[PDB]
Amino acid sequence: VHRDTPENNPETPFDFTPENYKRIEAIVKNYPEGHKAAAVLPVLDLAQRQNGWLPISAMNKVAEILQVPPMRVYEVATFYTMYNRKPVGKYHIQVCTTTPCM
Amino acid sequence: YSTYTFLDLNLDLSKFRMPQPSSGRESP
Amino acid sequence: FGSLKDEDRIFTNLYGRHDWRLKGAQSRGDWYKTKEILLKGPDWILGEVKTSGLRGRGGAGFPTGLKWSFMNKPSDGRPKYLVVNADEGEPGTCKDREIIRHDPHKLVEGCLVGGRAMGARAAYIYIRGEFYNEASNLQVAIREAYEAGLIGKNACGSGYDFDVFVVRGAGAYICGEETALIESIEGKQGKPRLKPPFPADVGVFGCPTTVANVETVAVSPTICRRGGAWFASFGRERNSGTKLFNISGHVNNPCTVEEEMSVPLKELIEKHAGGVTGGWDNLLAVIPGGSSTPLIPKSVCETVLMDFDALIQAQTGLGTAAVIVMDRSTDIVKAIARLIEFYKHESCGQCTPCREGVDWMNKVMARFVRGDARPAEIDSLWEISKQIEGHTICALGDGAAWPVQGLIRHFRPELEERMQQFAQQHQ
Amino acid sequence: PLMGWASTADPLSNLVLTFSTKEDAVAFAEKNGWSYDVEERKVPKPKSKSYGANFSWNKRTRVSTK
Ligand SMILES: Cc1cc2nc3c(=O)[nH]c(=O)nc-3n(C[C@H](O)[C@H](O)[C@H](O)COP(=O)(O)O)c2cc1C
Ligand code: SF4
Repeated sequence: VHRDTPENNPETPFDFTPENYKRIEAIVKNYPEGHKAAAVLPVLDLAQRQNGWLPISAMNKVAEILQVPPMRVYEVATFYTMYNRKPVGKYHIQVCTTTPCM
Repeated sequence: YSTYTFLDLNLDLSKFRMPQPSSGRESP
Repeated sequence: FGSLKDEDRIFTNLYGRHDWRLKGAQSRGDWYKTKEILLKGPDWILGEVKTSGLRGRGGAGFPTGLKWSFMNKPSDGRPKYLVVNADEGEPGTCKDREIIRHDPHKLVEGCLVGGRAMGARAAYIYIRGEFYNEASNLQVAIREAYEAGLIGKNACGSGYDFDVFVVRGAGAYICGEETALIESIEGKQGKPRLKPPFPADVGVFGCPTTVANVETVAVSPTICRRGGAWFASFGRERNSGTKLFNISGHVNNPCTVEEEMSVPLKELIEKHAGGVTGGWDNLLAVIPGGSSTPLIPKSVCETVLMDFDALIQAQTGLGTAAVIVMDRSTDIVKAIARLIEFYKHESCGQCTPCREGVDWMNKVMARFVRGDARPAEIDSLWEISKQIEGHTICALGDGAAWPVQGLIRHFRPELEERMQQFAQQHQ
Repeated sequence: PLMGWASTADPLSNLVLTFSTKEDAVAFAEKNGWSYDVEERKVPKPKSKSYGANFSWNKRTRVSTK
């Protein structure tokens, strides 16, 4: 795997279902105001859910919602694991292999 | 068990019943 | 320690498991006396846990009793929160998620009854999203009670009540530290801060927070509900209480059990239920901690009680509260590499000792196991491990070497002969 | 105009003496008797830098992705 994008879907395009703009009212309601500025962890992942893997125009979209310069997103999606930047299948299966599982 | 649909979980009872918040500012 | 146990009765600190999962009046145990507790002055709860003095389940010392009556004594301008790990970082821990799975009604109380001591404002928990199903249900457990008017904003009977906001991670180790979690609760990338800013109770979300653990805030209400004089039951004048152990990797029926301190490992492993591998002649090479403690051989471990400071007597102690053992076929050198190959993937990567310093080992550990170029390396590889201690920010480095530091201790030859096994082979 | 070495007159052109201080600096221009000029030493502001002010409630200095 490599962490650079070869201009796949700069304009995919992508958008959220108008059923989802009523939840993002609730997420931001969690946090205090003015620091809000990152709900990114659910909000970026909810977008994975609506789609099933998020292209680069998904990473650019939430920035327009969250007003953070979108290297403060492309970063967070390349740190964690659960998000899948490339495409996937209908079932993405795991085999735990570790000292006990070994 | 409900793969999507965090909605009412987040937005039904939580939305009305998470008071106030005051949370202050932090304008900044 | 009394009778060298650590028994298990129906008198324990956890109410029920197979009885009732859903909501209600907390038919017998829970939510019993509340308005009397909270209506009395808050610092009555503070130091009232000292009758127990819980060391804490966060994998370390530093009894939970101090840090809450610790700073966060005053208050000035800015709110205080609660962040209580639900996460599991250590391989084979498993103690967590059993508390939440069949009995969530306890901890929402554990905060509310607990949070009043902090004088806090809101309640955050945190859970690895890798648990989708079980973690999804807490919201119901929140609602199924909170909706009844049990919590917030006055509930019940006080002028002080506040709700709990679940969150989630993804590929986290982040519970691997406080002063990381309070960063990735925020939405930055999670690189844990420096430990002494202002340690974790000054620099925080916007404002002072305290990072608790699961059964540190879980067992607090019931230990402030009754307490005693039974708060100190087992264990010596130092460590006292009854924690949970979860056995894994060789047994008859590896499963959790509530067991008090100072229990020897030779009766405990064999019990609950059997020893199903060789109770002896299976060589019983054991790991006290989950990932945080190196091996013990057949020596005094089996008579060595599980009391904390009893383990510091041996070359390593364990706060993780887990057990993994081995018998015969498992090649330790083969079975410890996939404990190290794990570390290389979970590390932040800021610090120069951790990053680029763990791989130097992990790249060589696939020499020994495979069997490959000559000794005198072992003598160096020890020094590397001796060379990362004060040099890293978080504990993940201080938890990086011990497995290798304590492999070179306790087994000399198993390596020495294998480097020959390929040496004679080359010939 | 043969190679491109840059040949030159001005037979001093490369000397750097090293003195220990100003009071004893000008000491050697007069005593040997030629004109001169002076510059001044510089050292920084005090200054005030504190980590741990980088996480702030209402302050405008709050870093991300450091
Ligand atoms: C790799 C690693 C993983 C950890 N995982 C957890 C964890 O899953 N849950 C937890 O409470 N603490 C974990 N910790 C340790 C935290 O320091 C601990 O939670 C924190 O000190 C709270 O301790 P206390 O609440 O018992 O006082 C981990 C530490 C490391 C180095
Ligand atoms: S060890 Fe060094 S790098 Fe790995 S996490 Fe702790 S601090 Fe960050």
